[PDB]
Amino acid sequence: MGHTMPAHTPPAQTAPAAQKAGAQALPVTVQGATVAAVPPSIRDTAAYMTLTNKSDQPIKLVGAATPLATSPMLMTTTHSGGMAGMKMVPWLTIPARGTLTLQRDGDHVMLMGLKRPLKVGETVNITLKATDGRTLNVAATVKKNIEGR
Ligand SMILES: [Cu+]
Repeated sequence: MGHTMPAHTPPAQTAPAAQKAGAQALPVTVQGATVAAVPPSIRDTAAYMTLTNKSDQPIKLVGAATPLATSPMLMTTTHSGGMAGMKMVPWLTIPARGTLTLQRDGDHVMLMGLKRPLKVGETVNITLKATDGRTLNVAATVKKNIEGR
């Protein structure tokens, strides 16, 4: 039509790269979970991962169910993650900007009470459950990673 494309006009950027840009929303855990094959600290263990928020909404993740650990307990001791308490919290709400790093003693999930023997290099499914109404299946890679450190 003049400049009615097609096309957009658009592209001085600003269709971007859309595609996807405009975002829609990216469900705020574009992460490949890893779980530590038995630490030198009894069967109990944790996930080693990072929640990567790309939506900026107050999401509340409160599940980490898996044929791995019996007692999946949420924990939070990083002053930018959930909280400052390495304790069995409710869960961790990510008040937008959930760019927190789940590490053994710096906010995490304690996948406590290991059921069955694990191989460093295996992979077991995890089903997370945010009470925003998510029930998301993810592949969790079973390897200790920088442990006995
Ligand atoms: Cu912990």
